[PDB]
Amino acid sequence: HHHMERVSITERPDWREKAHEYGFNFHTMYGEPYWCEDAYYKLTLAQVEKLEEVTAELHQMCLKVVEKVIASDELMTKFRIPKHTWSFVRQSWLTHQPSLYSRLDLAWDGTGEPKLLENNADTPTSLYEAAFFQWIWLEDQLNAGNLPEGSDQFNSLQEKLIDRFVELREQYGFQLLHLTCCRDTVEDRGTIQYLQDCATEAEIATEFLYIDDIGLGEKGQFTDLQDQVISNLFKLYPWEFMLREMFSTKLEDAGVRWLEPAWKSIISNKALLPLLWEMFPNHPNLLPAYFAEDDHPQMEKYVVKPIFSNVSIIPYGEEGMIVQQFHPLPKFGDSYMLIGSWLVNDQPAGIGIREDRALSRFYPHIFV
Ligand SMILES: Nc1ncnc2c1ncn2[C@@H]1O[C@H](COP(=O)(O)OP(=O)(O)O)[C@@H](O)[C@H]1O
Ligand code: NI
Repeated sequence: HHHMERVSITERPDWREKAHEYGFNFHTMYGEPYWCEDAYYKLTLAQVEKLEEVTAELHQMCLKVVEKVIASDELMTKFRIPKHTWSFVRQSWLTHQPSLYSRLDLAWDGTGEPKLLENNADTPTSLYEAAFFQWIWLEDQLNAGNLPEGSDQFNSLQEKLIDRFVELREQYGFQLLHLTCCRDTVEDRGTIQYLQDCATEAEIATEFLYIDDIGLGEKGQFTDLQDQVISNLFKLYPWEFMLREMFSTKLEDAGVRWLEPAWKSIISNKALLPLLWEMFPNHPNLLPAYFAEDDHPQMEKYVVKPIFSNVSIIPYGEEGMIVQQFHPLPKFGDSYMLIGSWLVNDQPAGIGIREDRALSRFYPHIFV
């Protein structure tokens, strides 16, 4: 029993070439899901307003977590933030460094309350499909008459991303934005090029360069492929790796503003889950979660997750682990379904639906 349905649909005949034409590599890579459109998910307006409401509040609840964590060496330690980066992460929060985006993982089928599994607040995947590709899919399958006549979609990602980039340029001085990722990863997924086009629309000058193209200047500044100073850098590379990398002590004095900013390392951290539960006990959209090392109430079945990264249900031990009450994803046919609910800064911007056979695939949605 669900209050959303998975509706089979006839695939568009030229969607693979539409992807190729837009520079979208729809294949699975580095956690990016494989696009599918032999089906779509059908929601109601009520469900979407609910998702929006919950998404905006959960985001505010996450900012409260950061505020508390940043102010106690104890919590910065329980969050495994490397001590030699504490000043870098703290100053990033105390100077109010701006955020571009986040994606909440929400378990929900329309029944009961949506539950926060995790907040992908650093390098969330499936951006292109959610913002752009599934919107073209909607426009197309409407014109082909394969969707109900009043079909809409919970998706303002592109509009909000461009408006956020205008905000960054006009009020935070982001005139030139560098964009970067690891060579031989997701540069041809389409994410970097799509965000670059959004920044360009917002009249931001952009430059792409690979992680290994970044140079270390004489006074510690980071420099691009024209040996010029990098002031603002979008990265598709997680803080969990960067804060442990060889020249991470250079971060504090590099003179670079980052998207996502360093303080997002605290939100995009599984330790978020116990802190949310302690600060907001029995919140309707939270699950019981505790640090594994702590004396905590016993749970019938739960999930163990690392504080820096494989999830399992009850081999990992206690140290560096959180536990969270098990809450099964809704099953549609042979697959479990998960909602990915996007934020642009603090503004809910819509959802993408993902499926997997195991407790891999992205499906479009509509709402009526
Ligand atoms: N509390 C939970 N109850 C049931 N399933 C869960 C729970 N937490 C995570 N899962 C399952 O594990 C998968 C990965 O968990 P997640 O916290 O999203 O890790 P990752 O950061 O690797 O995506 C989720 O897609 C979901 O299928
Ligand atoms: Ni082509």
